[PDB]
Amino acid sequence: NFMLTQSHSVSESPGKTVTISCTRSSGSIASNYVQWYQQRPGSSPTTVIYEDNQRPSGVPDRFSGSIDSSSNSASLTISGLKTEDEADYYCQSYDSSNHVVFGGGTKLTVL
Amino acid sequence: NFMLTQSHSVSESPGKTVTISCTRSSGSIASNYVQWYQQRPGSSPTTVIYEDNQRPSGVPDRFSGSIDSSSNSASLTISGLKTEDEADYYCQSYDSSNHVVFGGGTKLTVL
Ligand code: NA
Repeated sequence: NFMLTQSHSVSESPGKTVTISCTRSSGSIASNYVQWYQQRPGSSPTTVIYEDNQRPSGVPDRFSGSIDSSSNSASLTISGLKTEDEADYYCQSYDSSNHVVFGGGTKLTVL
Repeated sequence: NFMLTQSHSVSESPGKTVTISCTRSSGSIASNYVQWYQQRPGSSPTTVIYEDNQRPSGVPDRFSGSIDSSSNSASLTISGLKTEDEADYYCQSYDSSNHVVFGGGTKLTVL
């Protein structure tokens, strides 16, 4: 139905803030919930954001999700970058038949 | 919700058949659809099985999914193993709030 195009891999110093973006290619980004997963090297994906901006229990408030209707994108912002945040991040949403669509992933390196 | 516990990583020769399993920790495996994703080295997850046993277009019939209610498990079988099948494989399902639950992943190494 569409693809989710994520922003380029980024490097950032500890304590800083980084924002990763996820652009839906057709149809409104606001038409289906966006989730964000963190996948640390060698590990499995875990939710950091679901329903656009909800944090699961145990995910700290340094993580926040947003939706920008004008750019048809979703964004994940991580402030207070810790070296434990070094991971590949994936945005994910659903098409009309409720099939999962994954973004292509963004690598975050903590300098 | 529940956890999905995957079978151990496996190495197998080309042309052989491999089965990876995924056991749901509580509740009924059959109560929510199970999806399997292939994650090739350095790439994003792509669906190989959805809705327990459905292949997306372009996924070869070497891949098949099944559910075993008596062991509360799902299985992904890959016949005629190919070098291109070398990947981490993740099972995935949903809880009654529709929250996504991922398995911890199983690495398939093709010898
Ligand atoms: Na948020």
